[PDB]
Amino acid sequence: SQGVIGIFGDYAKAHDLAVGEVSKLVKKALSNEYPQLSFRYRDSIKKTEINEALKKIDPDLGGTLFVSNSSIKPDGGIVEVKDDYGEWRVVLVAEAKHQGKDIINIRNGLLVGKRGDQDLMAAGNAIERSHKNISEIANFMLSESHFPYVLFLEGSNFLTENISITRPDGRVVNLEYNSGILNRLDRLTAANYGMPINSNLCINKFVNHKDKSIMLQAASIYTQGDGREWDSKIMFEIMFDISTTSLRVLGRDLFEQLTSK
Amino acid sequence: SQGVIGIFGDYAKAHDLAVGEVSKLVKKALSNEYPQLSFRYRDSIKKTEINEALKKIDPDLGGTLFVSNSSIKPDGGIVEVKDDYGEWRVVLVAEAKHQGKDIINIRNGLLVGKRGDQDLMAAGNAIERSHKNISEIANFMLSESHFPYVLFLEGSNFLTENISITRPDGRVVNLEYNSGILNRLDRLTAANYGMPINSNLCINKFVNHKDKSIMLQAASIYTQGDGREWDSKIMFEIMFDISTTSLRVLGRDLFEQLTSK
DNA sequence: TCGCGAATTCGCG
DNA sequence: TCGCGAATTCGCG
Repeated sequence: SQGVIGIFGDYAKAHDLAVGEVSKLVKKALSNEYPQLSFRYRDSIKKTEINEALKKIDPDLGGTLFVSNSSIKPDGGIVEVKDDYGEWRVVLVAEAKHQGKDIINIRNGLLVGKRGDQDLMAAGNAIERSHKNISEIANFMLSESHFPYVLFLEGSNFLTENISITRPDGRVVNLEYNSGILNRLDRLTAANYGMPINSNLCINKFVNHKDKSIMLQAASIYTQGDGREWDSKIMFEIMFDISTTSLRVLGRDLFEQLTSK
Repeated sequence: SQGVIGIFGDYAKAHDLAVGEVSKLVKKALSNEYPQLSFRYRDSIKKTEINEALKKIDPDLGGTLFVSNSSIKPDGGIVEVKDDYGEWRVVLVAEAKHQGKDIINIRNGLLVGKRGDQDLMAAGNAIERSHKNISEIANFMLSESHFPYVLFLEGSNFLTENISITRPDGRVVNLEYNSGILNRLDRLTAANYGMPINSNLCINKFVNHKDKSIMLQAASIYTQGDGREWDSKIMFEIMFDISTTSLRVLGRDLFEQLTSK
C-alpha cells in the first residue's frame, strides 16, 4: 500500500493477527500519520455510556437499565480520537463472525446429519445476533454523521461464488453460492439497507420519503466468498480505509489540533 | 374491555391462543369495528418485497439478494389494511420469544451445569437474533410514520421483579431480577432506544442533533417479569391497541373509504 | 464474584 | 425439493 501502510500490512500478514490485534495496529498507523492527534483503543463500552449519549439527543431516551454493569464487547474493539473539545469520537468498531463448517467436513470423509449420511449441514441462524451490537453502536453514534462499523464474515455459509471441494474418496462435492441450504448472507443485508457488500459505507446517507429527512446508518459488510480464511493484510487495509473516512467527516472538530499543535 | 373487545379477549383466554392465532383474532376485531375497511393476515414477507420498498425511497437501496426466494416469518404474522390508493399498509407485526428454563428446573430437583450441581444455568444470548426481523420490518416501513412491531418476552431470563421458587426439597431458591447471571433484558433495549418497556411505541419520534432530523423506529417490548406464562387476553388487548394506533397515523389515506363507502 | 460471547444441530412445512 | 426458525450449554476473564 501507500508508504508505511504497506509496511504495517506486511507485519499483519506475517503474524496473521486477529481482528482485535489488527484494530490495535490501525491505531498505531493513525498515530504515525497524524502525530498531532491522540488515539486510543478500547475493548468494551458499558451500557451506561450508551444511555448517556442517548439522553443528550432526547431526554426520554436511554432511560432503561436492568443490570447496572451491562456492556458490549465487539471482538475487534473500538478506536477513538480526541477532538478540539476534549471529547472522544469513535473512528472504528470491528467484528468478525464465523459460520458453516461444510468445507472442513467434506475436505475429510465426514458425513453429518442425524443419520450421518449428509454431505452438508442445514445452515443455522446464530449469525443474526450480529444485529444487536450494530444497533447499540448506532444508538451510541446517533448524533454522528459517520458509522464506522466493519463486519467480517467467514465460512461455508457466506459464499459469493461457486466452489468445488474434493474429498479423500475422490468425489468432488460442488457447492452453489445461491443455494438457500447454506447461504445466510441475506440474514445480514438489512444492516446496510441492501447497499453493496465489500464496500466502505462509513458516510451516512440522508434520504426522505415526502419532506421528512432520515439518516441511515449502514454497516460495512465484508465477506470471504471464496470459502477461505481472511488475510490479515487485507483486513488491515479495509479497516484503515474506514478509519480515515471517519476522520474526514470529523474534520471540522480536529482542525485546531492539526494547526495549533 | 370496551364492548366487543372484551368478548374477543375472553375467547382468546378460553383457548390460550398462540401469538399467531391472536394476530388473526385482531384482524377479525378490526373488520368488525371498521366494516368499511379491508384487512388481511399474512404469515410471511419475501425479501423481494422489502427490496422493492427500499428502492422506492432511494434508487441505491435494496440492490442485494443472494437467494432469490429468501423471506422472513415472524411467528405472529402480519396484519394489513388497504388504503384509498389500493395499496396494503402494515398495521401489525407480532413476535414471541422464550429463554431461560431455570424456574422449571428449580421447581423440580434438577441441578444443571457441566458438573450437575448448579441451581441456575448461565444465561445465553440467542435472544439477540430478535434484532434481525426488527431491522427488516423497519426497512420495509422506512417510508411510514408508524412502526407497529410488538415483541413478547417470557422466561427466567426476562425478570423485572424478584421471585422465590420452592423446590421439592423444601429449600427456597431466591432469584434477583437485577442479576446479570440471568437477566438478558438489556440485550433488547437497543431496539427501542432505551424508551420505557411494556409500552405502545408505535408513533415514530423525530429527533435531531444540530439541524439534521432523524426518524426513530422503536419496537414495543413487552415482558412477563413475574416469570409466568403470557395471558392470551392481555396479549390481544396489547396487540389491538397497537393496531388501532397504526390506523390513526394512517388516517389520511383511509378517509375516502370511511365516507365514500 | 458476574456478565458477554461462540455458533451449532435439527425440526418444520 | 429448499429456506427459516428454536434457544441452548458453557468457556472466558
